[PDB]
Amino acid sequence: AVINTFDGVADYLIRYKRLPDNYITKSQASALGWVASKGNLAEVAPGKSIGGDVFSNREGRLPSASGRTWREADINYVSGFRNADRLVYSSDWLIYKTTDHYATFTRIR
Repeated sequence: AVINTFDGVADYLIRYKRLPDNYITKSQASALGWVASKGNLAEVAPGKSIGGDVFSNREGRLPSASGRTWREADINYVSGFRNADRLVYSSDWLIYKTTDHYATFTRIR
């Protein structure tokens, strides 16, 4: 509904098999007039964070076999600098969190 914590978003994933609806995509923010070069999101598109955008994984930091796909979503980002604390989950719903922007992950699963 308006959830944006590590446990909270992870819960929503596990439960409903989707993100919460408070996370729009980059494209949507951009349509609303957000610019990445410019300041924080909420300014231009309030009540919103980024999520549901692709993480890809080049098969290194998170596991991948056959062709496991990955998507990322913001954690705790209303105002300030751009999201960095983040959470990434796989298609088959193996979940990992980070505070360090994709240096090191930890499973929450």
